[PDB]
Amino acid sequence: LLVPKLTASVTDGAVGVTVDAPVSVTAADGVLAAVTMVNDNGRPVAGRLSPDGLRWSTTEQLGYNRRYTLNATALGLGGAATRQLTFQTSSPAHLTMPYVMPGDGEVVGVGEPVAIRFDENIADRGAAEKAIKITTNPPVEGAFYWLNNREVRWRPEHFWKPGTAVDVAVNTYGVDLGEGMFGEDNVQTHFTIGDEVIATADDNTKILTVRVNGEVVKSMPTSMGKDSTPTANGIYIVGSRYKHIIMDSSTYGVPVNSPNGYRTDVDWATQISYSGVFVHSAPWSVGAQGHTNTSHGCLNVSPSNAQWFYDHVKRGDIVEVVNTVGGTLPGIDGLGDWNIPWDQWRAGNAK
Repeated sequence: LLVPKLTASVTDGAVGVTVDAPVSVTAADGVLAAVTMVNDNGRPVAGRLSPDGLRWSTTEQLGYNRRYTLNATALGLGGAATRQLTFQTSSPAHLTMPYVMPGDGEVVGVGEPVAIRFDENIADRGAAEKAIKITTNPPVEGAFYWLNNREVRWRPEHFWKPGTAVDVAVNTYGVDLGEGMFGEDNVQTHFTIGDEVIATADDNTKILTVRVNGEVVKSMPTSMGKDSTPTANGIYIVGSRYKHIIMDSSTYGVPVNSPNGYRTDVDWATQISYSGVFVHSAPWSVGAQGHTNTSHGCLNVSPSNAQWFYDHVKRGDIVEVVNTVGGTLPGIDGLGDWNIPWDQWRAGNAK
C-alpha cells in the first residue's frame, strides 16, 4: 500500500519566488487533510482546496518581500505524509505601474492603438511585451512597438475593422521588468472599434473632408499652418477633445514669448498630435480658411465646424494631412503611429 505524496509549486528554502502565479500543493495516493500558508508573522494566506481533496491553491494576491510558510498533510489508505516549506518571494528594487488606453468599455475609431504606458523606464522591454496579452475578435495580426522608454503600443497592419472587440490584459504583477523593477499591479481594459471615420485635409484645396464609412458627410474649409510653421503631412490619430482649452505653446517645448509661442483660449478643440496639433474653432481666420494658411500648425476651421468635429469625431478616428509644405508627422509623436511602415513596426524595438 502506497504512502501519500505531496507536490508543492515551491521548494523549501527557495528565494526570489515570483508572485505572478498562485502557490499550489497536490496530493497523490491520497488526499489533502490540512493545508495552511502563513506569512512571516502568522497571518493565514487564504486558499481553497478542490472538491476531490487533491489540489489546494492560494486565492489572493501574494506579497512582494514576504517569507511564507506552507504546511500540508496528505492522508491515504496507506499512510500519512506532512511537509513544511518556507520560501521568500521577490523583493523589488522598484515598482512600476502600467496605465492602459483607451478606456474600459469605450468605443473608439479604426486608428486607435492599444497603449500601455509605464510610469518608469522599462529595462526589459521583452518581458513587458510578454506580460501583455492582447485578444482580438475577429482575430488579427498585430505587434508591439515602443514610442519611448515608458510607453509601448500594439496595433494591426491596417486600420481596424469596425466591430472588432479588443481585450488587453497587462499581467505585470510579479514580473521582473528588468534591473529589479517589478510590476506594481495588473491592469485590464476592453474596447470596441466603431465606425470608420477618416478626415482628410488637402493643402491644395484647404478643405478638411470628413468621411464616415467611405461617404463624405462634411466639408470644412480650413486654415492650416503657415509656411514658417507648417502642418506636417501624414496620418494623425484623434485623441482628446475639449469644449474649450487654453493652448499653451510651453506645453510643447516652445516658450510663450518666443517668435512661435502662443497662449490662447480656443473652443471646440480636438487633439490630433502630442506635438500640439488640434482641430479647433478660429473665428479670427474664417476669412483665410479655404484660401490661405495662417496658423501655428493647427487646423483652424469655423466655430460650427469645430463643434461638429467635437460631436461627430471620436478618439481613435483618423485625420490625414496631405500636400502641405511640411514634413511627415513623426512615427513616435504619440498620435503618429500609423506613419511607421508596417515592416519596421512589426520587427519592433524590444532591444
